[PDB]
Amino acid sequence: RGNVKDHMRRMLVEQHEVDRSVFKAVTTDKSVPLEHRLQVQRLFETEVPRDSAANRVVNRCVLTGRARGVHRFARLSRIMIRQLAHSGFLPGVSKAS
RNA sequence: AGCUCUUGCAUUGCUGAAUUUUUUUUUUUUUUUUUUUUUUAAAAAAAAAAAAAAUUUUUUUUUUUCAAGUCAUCAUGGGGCUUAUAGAGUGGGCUACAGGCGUAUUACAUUGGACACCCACAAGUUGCCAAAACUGUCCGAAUAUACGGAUUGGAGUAAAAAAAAAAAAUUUUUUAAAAUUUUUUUUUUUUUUUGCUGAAACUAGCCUCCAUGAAGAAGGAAUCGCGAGUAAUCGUAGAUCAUUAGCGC
RNA sequence: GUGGCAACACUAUAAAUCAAAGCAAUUGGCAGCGAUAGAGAUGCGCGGUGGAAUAUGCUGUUUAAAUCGAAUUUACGCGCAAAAUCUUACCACUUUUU
Repeated sequence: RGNVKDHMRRMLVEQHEVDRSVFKAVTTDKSVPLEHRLQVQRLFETEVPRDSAANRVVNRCVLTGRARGVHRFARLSRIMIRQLAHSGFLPGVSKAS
């Protein structure tokens, strides 16, 4: 399915690098500025791409277009993990016990 | 070229079910004797005897049938679509709520609740951490109990540690007593504390603390599951995950 | 036609159709036919459900959409090992390219 559209979202997290967003987040998590955090947070999460915060990423699979049931254990999805596992074309993951 | 459009009765793949049990009876090594093939030699073959035994924390693994399920896993046959069955953007909805059903959890207490304890011993030191309980103490009036913890409002708050100087022998009762030899000033100072995480938590997260405290006093007909470290009970840690699993796995 | 008191007892062919009707040993499905083995297979126990509330899934109702499949056993803590936007395919609106 649409694995690449998420890669575009990941690229927007990094083209408009998260550092710029998080540094503005630093000044809104500081209570030292008495106010203007409302002004800083008023824009700067709206001029900043709303599709670049780190929650819109949904961590899809890479083999296929799986969007549900993924694994970071070996960057694959369950049915493929089983297919590669029985094939053994994977780093030594055997049937258990 | 693209479909998340159809067709699982066109399909590959993968799985469901119970067919719940069978997966040890079989070889190999050695000995003795002997014979089959090749211009100084190995295997081979045959009669008998003895031993080695059969993978993993103990389940996986081997299994027959349902046009069983899935075209939204991808794939792909056929058909359909291409100003829309194609892509974006913003916000919903995928979680709504007479009824009814399935699966779980929590109780309806005293074999218990609470609170403390030592903060009891684990799976789990490989390139330290619990709970039930044991010991102590409070509670047993149909109280709906100090059981239970559903719904609903409301609010997001305390400190503890100790250092240096000046002074020093002060605070509190009755009509006779009491606490300090540290009282009152300045400078200090840590460690926690901040509601959390996210851009945004009303619906619709979660946390903490108040308050309101529901049913429920063990459940018919009916029925399911399981005979040893098993049921039940008790935590624990892993996944996906910004956080959300309390009950799911 | 013969016998009888008869029920009828004989003797006795065909017309007409069909392409098999049959037979014996089996090999399988039945048992409302027995002997031997095995399963909490029961009657033997424990704990559940169904009673209450919450969670959670499904139908049904409505809504603009409540996206779509799973459908008796083996569907209903199922695809979802997680939906606040995104995931998301559904709707309202505004655009885009063939």
